[PDB]
Order: sequence, then structure tokens, then C-alpha cells
Amino acid sequence: NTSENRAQVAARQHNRKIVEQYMHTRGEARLKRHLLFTEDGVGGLWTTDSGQPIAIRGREKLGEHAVWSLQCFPDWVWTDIQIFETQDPNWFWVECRGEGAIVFPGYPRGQYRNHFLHSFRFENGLIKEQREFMNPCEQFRSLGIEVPEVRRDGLPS
Amino acid sequence: NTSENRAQVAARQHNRKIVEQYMHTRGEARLKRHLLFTEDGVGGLWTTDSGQPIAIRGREKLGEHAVWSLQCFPDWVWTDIQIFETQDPNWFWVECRGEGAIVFPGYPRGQYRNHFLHSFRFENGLIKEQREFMNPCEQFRSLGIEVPEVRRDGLPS
Ligand SMILES: O=C([O-])c1cc(Br)ccc1N[C@H]1CCCNC1
Ligand SMILES: O=C([O-])c1cc(Br)ccc1N[C@H]1CCCNC1
Repeated sequence: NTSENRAQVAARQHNRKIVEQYMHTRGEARLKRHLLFTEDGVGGLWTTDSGQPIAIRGREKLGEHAVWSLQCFPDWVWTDIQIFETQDPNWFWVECRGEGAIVFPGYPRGQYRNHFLHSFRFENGLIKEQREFMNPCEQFRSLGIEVPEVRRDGLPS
Repeated sequence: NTSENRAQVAARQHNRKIVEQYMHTRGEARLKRHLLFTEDGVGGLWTTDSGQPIAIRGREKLGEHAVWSLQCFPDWVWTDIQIFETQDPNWFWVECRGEGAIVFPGYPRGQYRNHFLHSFRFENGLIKEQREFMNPCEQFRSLGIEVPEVRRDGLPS
């Protein structure tokens, strides 16, 4: 019990509340979730078919992106949310699932389910970087895209 | 200053050392990494093309599975390792990179590289469950396997 360890605990506790708020943001509130980020904050999808992240850079770019997300995922809900604090008061991981309609132009409407890991890094009590990690193959299934198969001959039984 | 907290600090420090040893295990030493697990411990890959985990259940099977892994990935190394402690002294996350030759039956020999998240849960100081999460698209690439391209029409820049 020193004031340095109290600052850290207080930081972790405020940061965790923002992670919880993030993960419970649904419907039209998603249009304001960008306000949880620093001005230069980054969010987006780190696991894509291309092998490069799609990074959305800036609090304002993030609010613009939320209009596209709400259109394409109109009823998205995160479930089975488990929040992991780390040794770093400004860095959290979340393991969860999610489910909802997927409405991408040039594909049929589908139902998308996946398992997700999210990384949340903070600066001054606001999110500086959010990254989502998932298995893009499940998104291919939701879009009617054929999923390649890797054969693992010899893989012990 | 309670011994229930010295109880956990001790568990966490010991477990962290087991995560470090796991993540630095290379070459022939991989044939013995299964000895870091509880008798009933589980390892494997949670992000597959099939959408289901390939879980390797038990110390003995993990030992048998390493023979396959060492053949298919003869020079595998994990790099850029970041270990994350959590509020649970028996739960850790690792973010890292990995690369090496990939040598599968029926595919041209390749070079596989990916970004990985590992989950490690402990029991009595041995690994009770290890799970790897990666982007399966990067492994398709390494095998010469075509990766479909998701189109995100209307996605802002
Ligand atoms: O899933 C995507 O293709 C996607 C890509 C970027 Br770029 C941002 C948000 C995306 N989707 C929402 C809803 C589903 C769960 N992940 C967040
Ligand atoms: O990568 C796989 O296809 C794979 C599948 C299972 Br089942 C166990 C180990 C596997 N590979 C090692 C080496 C490469 C990185 N990941 C762990």
C-alpha cells in the first residue's frame, strides 16, 4: 500500500470499466463508441484474409466506420465475455463469442458467429488501440464463401 | 501481506516461468515439452479451417503429437514474445510471432509465418490447457492453397 500502487489500481479499475462498456455497446449506441478512444486512437480487425490488419485510425474515422459496421452488422451482440486484466494497468485482453446477421453487399444475407480475442490498450483513461482477432474462415462460411481445407496427413489420432 | 497473496504471487511466478520455458522450447527439446503439462492436460489449435479445435488430450498424446510437429515444422521458432499475466495466477496469455519451414504431405514445402495468441491455464504448476489462436489464411498461403478474398463494399478509408 503505496500511492504509486493506488494510482495503478485506480487506472486499472477505470480502464476495466471502459472495456466493459465497450463490450456491452449495442444498437445505436455503437455510433458513439468512438468517444471511448483517444483522438489518435486506432481500432479494427487484425485477422483478415489478406494477412494484413484493417486499421481504423483516429477517433473521428472510428465514428465514421461505426456507420458502416451498424449497417453490415445490424443486430450484433458479444456474448460469453471474459475480461483479463494484465500486469500492465493500461492493457487488457477479452475472450468472447459474438453472433448476428452479416449484410455485405455482393453476398447473400447470412448469420455470422465466431470466437474472438480483443486487445485493448489505454492512454489517459481512453482507448489508444483496439484489435480484434478471430478465425476468418467462420466469416467465409457466413458469406457462403467455400473454405479451403488443409489436409494434415499423419496427424496423430 | 496475507499468505493467500503470497500463495498466488508464488503460483504466478512459477507459472510464468513455465510459459517462458514453453515459448523458448526449440529443436529436439520439443519432443519433451509435453512434460510441462498435467497428465490430463490439453493442447492444440483452436483456429482451424473446419471451425472446430484440434485438441490433443493428455500428456502422452502431446508427446506423440510432438513427433508429427517436429517432422512438419522442423525448425519452428517463436519470436517477439510478450507474456501477459492476468488476475488469475493460473491464467496467462501470450502474444507472439512464429515462423519456420512447413513440410506437409501433399503440399509443396513452404515457409509458414503467422501472428499467434496462446492461452495457458495451469493446475498445480503444470499446463492444464494450452490453446493456440492464429489466422488460418496465412497457413493456407504457406501451402500454396488459394485464399478467397472477402469484399467489404462501402468500407471507409
Ligand atoms: O467483421 C468484419 O469484417 C469487420 C471488419 C472491420 Br475493419 C470492422 C468491424 C467488423 N465487424 C464487426 C462486427 C462483427 C465482429 N467484428 C466487428
Ligand atoms: O500449425 C498447425 O497446423 C498445427 C496443428 C496442431 Br493440432 C498442432 C501444432 C501445429 N503446429 C505447431 C507449429 C506451427 C505453429 N503452431 C503449432
